[PDB]
Amino acid sequence: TISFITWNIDGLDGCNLPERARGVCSCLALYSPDVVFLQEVIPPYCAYLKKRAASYTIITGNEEGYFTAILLKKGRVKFKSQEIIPFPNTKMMRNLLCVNVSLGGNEFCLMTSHLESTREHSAERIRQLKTVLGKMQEAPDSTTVIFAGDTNLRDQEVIKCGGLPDNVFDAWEFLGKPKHCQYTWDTKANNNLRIPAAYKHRFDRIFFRAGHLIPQSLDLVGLEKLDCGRFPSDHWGLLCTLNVVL
Ligand SMILES: Nc1ncnc2c1ncn2[C@H]1C[C@H](O)[C@@H](COP(=O)(O)O)O1
Ligand SMILES: [Mg+2]
Repeated sequence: TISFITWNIDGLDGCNLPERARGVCSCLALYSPDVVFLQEVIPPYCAYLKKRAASYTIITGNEEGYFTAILLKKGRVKFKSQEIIPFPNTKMMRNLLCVNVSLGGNEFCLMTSHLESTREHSAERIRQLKTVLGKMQEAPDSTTVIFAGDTNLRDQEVIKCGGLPDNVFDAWEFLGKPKHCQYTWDTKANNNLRIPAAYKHRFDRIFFRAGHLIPQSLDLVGLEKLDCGRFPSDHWGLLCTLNVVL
């Protein structure tokens, strides 16, 4: 059983950022995942993870502005190589971060990305998804491909893209679409962005390809308000546990 968390930690919001970074690390410590996929990370935040979550090796998708990051549990996940695929037409520094690792006796290709945000950038977001899905298919058959990140997908844009390739599955859909963790971005239960209206979306998703391995559980994390009266982020974390068939 391997476990991981994907989480957009809202590094772009400056308010209570130090205290919220404490909240994220507190959360990570409780679940102690093998891998962590992060989005909207910024340099000072990165420096903080380096000394507060020192049990993880940190691979960042950039070193300026904001970027993604993949954290690997020292002693359980071994780093092999990394690759950063650019999005030529991104206007928000977005890209595809790939890290090859060994976890147990199995080879994995770990992928994360923060696809273009907002509704008006649907077109570019779809082109970026095609790139990602395409990259998942190129990996050798020997390795297991796991993608987890902030996709910003909505209004069923997955169809325009052409649908998932026949060998790739959405973890949430695979488990039968559990309602308790359907929405990872909810302004009705989350007040960080100060929004009077109620919006619920499944922006954060997990794609994988095999029936070598299958998902076992999916849960939301970071549900506890902090002292400052705000959540660690406007996004909920997403904790997934995949099992391996032997
Ligand atoms: N600049 C701006 N104006 C309009 N609405 C915005 C803006 N930035 C983010 N958002 C909204 C749109 C997304 O659905 C949500 C999460 O973005 P995410 O990138 O997934 O954190 O936040
Ligand atoms: Mg954001």
